[PDB]
Amino acid sequence: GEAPNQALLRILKETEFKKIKVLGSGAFGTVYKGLWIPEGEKVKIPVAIKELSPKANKEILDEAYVMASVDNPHVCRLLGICLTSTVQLIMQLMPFGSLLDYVREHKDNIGSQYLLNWCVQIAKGMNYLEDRRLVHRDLAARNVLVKTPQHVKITDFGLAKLPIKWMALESILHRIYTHQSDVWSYGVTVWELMTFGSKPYDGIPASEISSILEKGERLPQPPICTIDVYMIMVKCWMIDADSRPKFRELIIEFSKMARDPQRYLVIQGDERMHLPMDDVVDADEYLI
Ligand SMILES: CCC(=O)N1CCC[C@H](n2c(=O)c(-c3cccc(F)c3Cl)c(C)c3cnc(Nc4ccc(N5CCN(C)CC5)c(C)c4)nc32)C1
Repeated sequence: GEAPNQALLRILKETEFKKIKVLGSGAFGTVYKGLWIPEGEKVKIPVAIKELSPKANKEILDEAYVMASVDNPHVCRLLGICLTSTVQLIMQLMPFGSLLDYVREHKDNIGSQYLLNWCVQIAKGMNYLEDRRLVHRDLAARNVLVKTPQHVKITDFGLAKLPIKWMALESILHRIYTHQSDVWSYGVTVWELMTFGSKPYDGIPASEISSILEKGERLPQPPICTIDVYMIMVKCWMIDADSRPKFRELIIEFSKMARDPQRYLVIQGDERMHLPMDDVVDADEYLI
């Protein structure tokens, strides 16, 4: 069969971390901004802690199973798990929150250089998930988190294995999901970034959309987009998925553009923008 999955999963102590503040509250549970101090290691990792029945307990353990199996620069790191009355999941802290909210928050101060690098960074993240035989199944701007304005990570693949508007057509008709089903949602996620956070197909019922794509309609060319960038989103939205590009290729193309950013994204006032307890280390450095 496949190769053995020798991911190590780490059990952490409740005494070993302390929760500063609440990041969010939902039906899943509550997520805390926090710090994690391994016993006698002189390090303080900034973490996000998720805390929340029997079916639910299961859900979080399978999440953990997934996150432990993938560890990478470009996918959020899972530090570990804690076995408590309520099981707690300990992840790397992404200080600036979701790319979707960042991109709406600073639309006026985001240059073309930052955009194209995000497109590259995310493609690299999916190329890794491709290499790991992992189909994300829910790629979207809400599920990218910002470590620094210069570094973004894919996170929240609850649905990952091995949201109609982001889904590939085949996924809508047949509930089929492939890597090429993720390339499509990649295109939608880029379209999200280039329109600076716009809702795709806003004002449209979900039940029409399947027919829309069968007719041949797609999302429009965002203003700031050269036909070079846009031509690429459109290639992700082919009906035949063997004709959509490979994440490896999107890495190469977007990378090319990144070298001459203002040739591919025309943003008004582009070149005039910029973007923003001793023991603390980032989780990316802590692991090795
Ligand atoms: C669309 C994202 C999203 O809204 N939310 C809900 C709340 C946090 C959640 N959140 C995780 O769910 C997860 C996660 C994903 C999958 C499994 C798992 F166990 C976890 Cl822990 C991680 C790793 C995570 C890491 N960093 C962070 N920083 C972070 C979030 C929100 C903010 N805000 C919200 C309100 N503020 C008052 C101002 C701005 C800020 C500044 C930072 N948030 C993380 C996801």
